[PDB]
Amino acid sequence: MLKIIIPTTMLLPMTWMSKHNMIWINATVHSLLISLISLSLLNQLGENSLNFSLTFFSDSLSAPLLVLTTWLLPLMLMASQSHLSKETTTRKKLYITMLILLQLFLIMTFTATELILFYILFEATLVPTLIIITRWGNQTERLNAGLYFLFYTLAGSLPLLVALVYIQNTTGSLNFLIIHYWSHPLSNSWSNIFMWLACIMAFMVKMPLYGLHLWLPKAHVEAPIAGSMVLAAVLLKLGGYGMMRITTILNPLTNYMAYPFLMLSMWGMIMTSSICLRQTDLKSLIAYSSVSHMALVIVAIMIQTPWSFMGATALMIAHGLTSSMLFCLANTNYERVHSRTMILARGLQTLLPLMATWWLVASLTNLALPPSINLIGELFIITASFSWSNITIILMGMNMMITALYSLYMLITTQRGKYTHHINNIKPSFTRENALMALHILPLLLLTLNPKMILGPLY
Amino acid sequence: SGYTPDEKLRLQQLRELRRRWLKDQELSPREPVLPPRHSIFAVTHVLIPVWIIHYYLKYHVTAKPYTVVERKPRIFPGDTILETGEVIPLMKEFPDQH
Amino acid sequence: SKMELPDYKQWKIEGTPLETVQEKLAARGLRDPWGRNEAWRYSGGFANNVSFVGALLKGFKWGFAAFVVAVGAEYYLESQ
Amino acid sequence: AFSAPAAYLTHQQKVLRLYKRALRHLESWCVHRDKYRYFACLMRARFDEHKNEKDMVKATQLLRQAEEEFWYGQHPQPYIFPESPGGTSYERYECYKVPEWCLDDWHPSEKAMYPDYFAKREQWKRLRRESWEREVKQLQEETPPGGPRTEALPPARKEGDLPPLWWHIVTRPRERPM
Amino acid sequence: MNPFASLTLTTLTILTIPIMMSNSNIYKTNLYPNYVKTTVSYAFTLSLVPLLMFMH
Amino acid sequence: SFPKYKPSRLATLPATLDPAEYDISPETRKAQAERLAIRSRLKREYLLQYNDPNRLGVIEDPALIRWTYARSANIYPNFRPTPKTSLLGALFGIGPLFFWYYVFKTDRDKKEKLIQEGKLDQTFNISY
Amino acid sequence: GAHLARRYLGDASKEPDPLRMPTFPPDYGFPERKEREMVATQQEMNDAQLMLQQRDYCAHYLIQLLKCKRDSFPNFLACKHEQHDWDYCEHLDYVKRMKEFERERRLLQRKKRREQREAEMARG
Amino acid sequence: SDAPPLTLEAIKDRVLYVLKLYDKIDPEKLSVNSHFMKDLGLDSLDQVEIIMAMEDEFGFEIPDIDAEKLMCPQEIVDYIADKKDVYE
Amino acid sequence: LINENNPLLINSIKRLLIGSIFAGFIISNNIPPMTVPNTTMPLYMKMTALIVTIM
Amino acid sequence: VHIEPRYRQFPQLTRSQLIQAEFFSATMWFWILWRFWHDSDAVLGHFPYPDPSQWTDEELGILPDDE
Ligand SMILES: CCCCCCCCCCCCCCCCC[C@@H](O)O[C@H](CO[C@H](O)CCCCCCCCCCCCCCC)COP(=O)(O)OCC[N+](C)(C)C
Ligand SMILES: CCCCCCCC/C=C\CCCCCCCC(=O)O[C@H](COC(=O)CCCCCCC/C=C/CCCCCCCC)COP(=O)(O)OCCN
Ligand SMILES: CCCCCCCCCCCC(=O)SCCNC(=O)CCNC(=O)[C@H](O)C(C)(C)COP(=O)(O)O
Repeated sequence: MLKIIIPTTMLLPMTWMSKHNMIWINATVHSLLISLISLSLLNQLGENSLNFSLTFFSDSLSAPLLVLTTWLLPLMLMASQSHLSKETTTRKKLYITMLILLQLFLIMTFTATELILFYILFEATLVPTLIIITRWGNQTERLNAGLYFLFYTLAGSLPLLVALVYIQNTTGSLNFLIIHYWSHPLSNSWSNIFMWLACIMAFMVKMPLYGLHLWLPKAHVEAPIAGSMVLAAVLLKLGGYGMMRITTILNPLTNYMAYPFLMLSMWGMIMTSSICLRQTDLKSLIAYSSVSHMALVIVAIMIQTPWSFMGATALMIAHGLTSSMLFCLANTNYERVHSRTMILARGLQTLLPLMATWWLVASLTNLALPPSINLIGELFIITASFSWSNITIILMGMNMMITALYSLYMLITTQRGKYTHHINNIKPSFTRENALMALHILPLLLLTLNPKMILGPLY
Repeated sequence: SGYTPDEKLRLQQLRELRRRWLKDQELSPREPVLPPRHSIFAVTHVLIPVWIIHYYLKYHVTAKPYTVVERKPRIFPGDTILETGEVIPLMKEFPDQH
Repeated sequence: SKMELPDYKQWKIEGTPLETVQEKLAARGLRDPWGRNEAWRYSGGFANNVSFVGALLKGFKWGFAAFVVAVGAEYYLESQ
Repeated sequence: AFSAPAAYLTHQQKVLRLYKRALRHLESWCVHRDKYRYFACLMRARFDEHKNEKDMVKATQLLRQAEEEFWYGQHPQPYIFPESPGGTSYERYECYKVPEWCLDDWHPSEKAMYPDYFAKREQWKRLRRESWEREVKQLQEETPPGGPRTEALPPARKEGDLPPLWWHIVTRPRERPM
Repeated sequence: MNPFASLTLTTLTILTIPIMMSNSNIYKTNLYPNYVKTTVSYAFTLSLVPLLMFMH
Repeated sequence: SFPKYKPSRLATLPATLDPAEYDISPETRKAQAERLAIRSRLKREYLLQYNDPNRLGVIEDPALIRWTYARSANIYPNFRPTPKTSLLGALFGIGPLFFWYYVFKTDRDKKEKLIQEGKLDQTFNISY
Repeated sequence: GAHLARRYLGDASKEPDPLRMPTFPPDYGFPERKEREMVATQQEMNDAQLMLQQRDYCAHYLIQLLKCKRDSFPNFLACKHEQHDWDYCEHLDYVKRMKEFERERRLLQRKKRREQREAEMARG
Repeated sequence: SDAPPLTLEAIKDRVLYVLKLYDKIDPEKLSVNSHFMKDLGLDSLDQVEIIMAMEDEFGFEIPDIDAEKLMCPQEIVDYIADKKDVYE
Repeated sequence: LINENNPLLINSIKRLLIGSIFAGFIISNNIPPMTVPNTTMPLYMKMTALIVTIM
Repeated sequence: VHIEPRYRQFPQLTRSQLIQAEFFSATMWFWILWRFWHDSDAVLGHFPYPDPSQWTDEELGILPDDE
């Protein structure tokens, strides 16, 4: 695993010793090479995980996450070099350093064998994100949003630490292999109930769970393009990965303690999907769609069936790619009109044909059009929930009906109709934007041919 | 009732300008200055795809069991089998209500 | 192209239902000043039109003739 | 569409609009031309029966009763011209209308073709540029100090002058742009 | 191998060929609609054969 | 004389059928003139910027910013905890949760009770 | 249907119920009923792949029709006599069903009338 | 293909042809500059019918606010030319 | 502006015309019997569609 | 082919369109007549509907109300 960790660290001196007009090129090229190297982790086994050493290991659940994390950095660099043109060289290098540190922390987090090191890196991921949001954001809200991002997470994650150090005092270890092999059932007591709550809410805040989701429409909207991209694509999947890892010790209490969270998620799907229908802000619409998608992953993890686990992993990967592409598409129009209002700029299909095509493909993948992996994950989760309870099909289908409603609506208001008359500064799309769109969308379609690579360890 | 003199005059000026602009939307004879077999359709669009599909089905798809499953051929009395040479007996002396 | 309008004086309501309309207003005390403008809808090839049953049996004569000759040929050929 | 609206419609305007609307719905009900002519002459007589009524109270009451009659007897599916707001080809070609300023973003290679058109476009752009200040001055002189009472715009009252705010009216793309 | 399966699969696969040519220099010419119509006609003619085998 | 047309929320009253357009007083005409004056002044202000050759960008509309700010950022400062607001929030945010909890808990208890007695016909139920 | 009018409007207990029919023993009035004969046994019907609906007492004619259709494929207007024979067999089966319906109707009408007459003869 | 490129002369001929059909207007006294009220003595309800006749003739609808202002055949011809983007 | 004398339209409509004339007879006679026909029907019920249509 | 608008006159027609329309109408009518003459049973039926009242009580096994 050090064969990917060390080049990521080496990206820092390379960026800091590069010329004032060569940082972007070197960073993009070497991040792409690192992603190519990380692609080798997809060769997973069928029985046990890839135990590289005492510190790091790779499983069929974390390999696609690592690949997506490594692939995301070149896209962030491509998207971030437009609005940072007037910036000074030192601040550009600081921004690239923040991105590289975030990627390094994410790679270390997705492969830590011990739960305490996983928690340490999972909490360390907050500093670069908060710095990016509160320093390179555009509006005055970027301060407040940062606080909302900083304290929602910690208030959930601080009890988890108290739980983790407690577990090692009773079982003797926090290594995931020993934890799994020496797993014991959880009794139904108040102490065990609060231990269950401590280990779960830290990740429920990150997903986020409906009710603890208010930080997301602020943080994602107020952050710059790369910040929102990394927040939606990867940072939201930390909660799902941690829940998948930690739910082993919570059995069989998860049978009884999952009811409030399942109810919250299944009603929050409908609630957020309906909220997306009336949204004057496009970026907020995408952010709320992200929560509506993550509620499904929460339900899938809670019901605890192999089909649900595979569907949740596939949905996580697909949603990360789709949300990143949608945020890029929104930022493309924002960089022209300098406003996030969805009805301000209309009829863009007449002026930007290929970007309209990109919008159409992103919207099609957003509403889970088969045979896209979004549909695979959603359908696996829905089938597992139907096995859990048939009445679930009432809500899930409803969500689907709403999901297509607010997606094509977003496609119709911005792309169709007649162009607004007074706007006359719409320039043709640059090759950088189209290349970013293509690099977002091509792997999404390519993953359909080999879905087993993103179906998790239950496959 | 009717146009006011100023309204009418402004209409004439706008009409003249619009007519001139529409006349200006016309192209010169040189205007698009561009810068510097009998049955070949059926062989590259039918023959090639059918060759590829026949090869793929005969030598790759059929190499695995149950990949290509056929409905059992219908057998009627008096028929002859090509595999074993068996003959099926006739259908039991019709009452012949003719 | 290079085709001009016909004479405006040829449009008469004579022989058309517009005449029945003109008498029906005249019996009430009013006049129809736009009758001539519609006259072209009854003037040329629009003067006569087929009925519904006539429309349904558009090609009955030729098809019936073909049917009878075919039947007569086949019946007499069958008597070998 | 082209004329500036007024503060209100007078009685004459309202009754004329009602007459036209009732005639259109009558034509929708009376499909054939002779029957429509008969009943349209009858409707014209019915309107003319109160042509010279001078008491405005009774006139307004009759107009109200006629409006109720029209609303009760209107065609549920009246005929609409295809390009009219309710028609089947209302905004059909709005997707093919492209604003002229997009031509400013064309590549030099694209502008290599149609050189005469772009020379004429440069002529038009300079003509627009050289007359803007005069138009602004004329608008600032003619308008009352409080502000415009009506959206009507003035013509060019000098010789080498263009009517103020003319560029977007004159440079309309087309009704059949492609 | 009997030609039923091959002909049935070819009927569907030859419809996708003009889609593969949507970026070629036939999509920017005015002969594309006629090309698609000819492809559909050829597909119908090919599909007529498995139908004959079934009726047999 | 004719069946009267009564308006509704989703089918409003027509412009020809409202009494307000048939009972006219001079202050009504004055109000209409003032409305026209405001509309015309706004139209002239927009058209001065729209037709300008030097302008490049977007004509910023204060009304749109006001609409967005009222819909998003001005709601909490104008919120007061009132019996109507409290009851509506409690209902619309609490009732669905316990309703669905009761429904699913009842269904799952029924299913588990059927399973324990061994009467569900779970044959061929391999995948779950 | 007329039977529907008689049943739904008149006395419903005088005419058969299609779901519950026949209710009388098959040998109640007939002195000797012979078993209905079938030509094609189970094996030929299974080989011919006839549908479960088509496997009725007219299956042999259907088998002959299918055989002659398969043999004379290009000229599809030769299977007229065989189709006629199969259709005649189906028509005869339908008339048999109608005969059964009429028999049950008359037997049901006779039974209740006979018992009511016996009761009337027991009035005093 | 589609309809021919209708021009100014065509529109003027159609308008005068429709007007000459009308019984009320004398064909000889009618001219392209003839005002509907002063020169021919028609009322407002009659101008509405003339506007409707032109609407039917050219197959498009003129708004009432625009319709009321038209009082000469030349005015109607110019309005139709502006609507149809006819420059000859 | 009535003008239908274009070979594309005429051929396209004519092909489906021949289809809608002869396809029922062609197809009905080559498919094998998929059901049991209704051989015995009352005369007033065999003709019910036709009188309903003409009425 | 090149025909022109005619402005309130019957539009110009060509021989081929009239002959094709007449030919196809006659073909349809001949098909109907031919099929009626050869396949009448498809419309008029082939087997008569038996009348249940014409069946004797012995044909349906009915005892004469005494046994
Ligand atoms: C906006 C969204 C925020 C996130 C929401 C998080 C959801 C957390 C909910 C936790 C799930 C249940 C917690 C405790 C389990 C049982 C709860 C209770 O209602 O059940 C009864 C518990 O009995 C009594 O009701 C005790 C609970 C009474 C006191 C709790 C206060 C409830 C008020 C609601 C609090 C709001 C939650 C969020 C706070 C911010 C069962 O009866 P009993 O058989 O005897 O107990 C079984 C447990 N044993 C075996 C250990 C003994
Ligand atoms: C963004 C907001 C998210 C908020 C998340 C925070 C809620 C987490 C749940 C409460 C955390 C407390 C658990 C801490 C670790 C417990 C591990 C454990 O098992 O120890 C228990 C101790 O359990 C406790 O003491 C927990 C009591 C709670 C103290 C803190 C109260 C915080 C609020 C509690 C109720 C609310 C919880 C859910 C709220 C949802 C958030 C809105 C037993 O230890 P022993 O000494 O060995 O006893 C057995 C031998 N005799
Ligand atoms: C299908 C249809 C449904 C039913 C439709 C119902 C329609 C009801 C018809 C009855 C209408 C009336 O009573 S008519 C309305 C009754 N009130 C008056 O007539 C007031 C006096 N109006 C004038 O004097 C005008 O000037 C004028 C006469 C226009 C001359 O104007 P011109 O100077 O320009 O010629």
